[PDB]
Amino acid sequence: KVFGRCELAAAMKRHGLDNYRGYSLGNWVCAAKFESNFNTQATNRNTDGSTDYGILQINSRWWCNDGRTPGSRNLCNIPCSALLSSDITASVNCAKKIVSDGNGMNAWVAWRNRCKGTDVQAWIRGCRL
Ligand code: NA
Repeated sequence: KVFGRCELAAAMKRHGLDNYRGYSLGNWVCAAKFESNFNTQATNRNTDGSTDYGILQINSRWWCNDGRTPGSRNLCNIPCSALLSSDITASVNCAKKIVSDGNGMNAWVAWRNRCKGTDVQAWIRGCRL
């Protein structure tokens, strides 16, 4: 599924991401835009042979099982394919564990490089939330 900007902002808000670990909703929408262009089916291979899955490009190195990332963990206890669903529940629940891990949203290099410090409120501008 390719979410609309406000559609994804509403779904993240309903799933309790708004101000989760102190990150305002625009931070999450901005991260999703640059990680996946709001496409749940986005996948990208990392240099290390891990893969990133879904709207928030969650990595098989630590967070999900894809059966092809040697010596990896599955800390969200899900198959990585669950992260490609039209229903963002699994992505959001796993994102909450990642952002609680100690480095906040710096875990998402595209958030650090492209969202951090920017006017992230612009990402929820005009949305009926
Ligand atoms: Na894994």
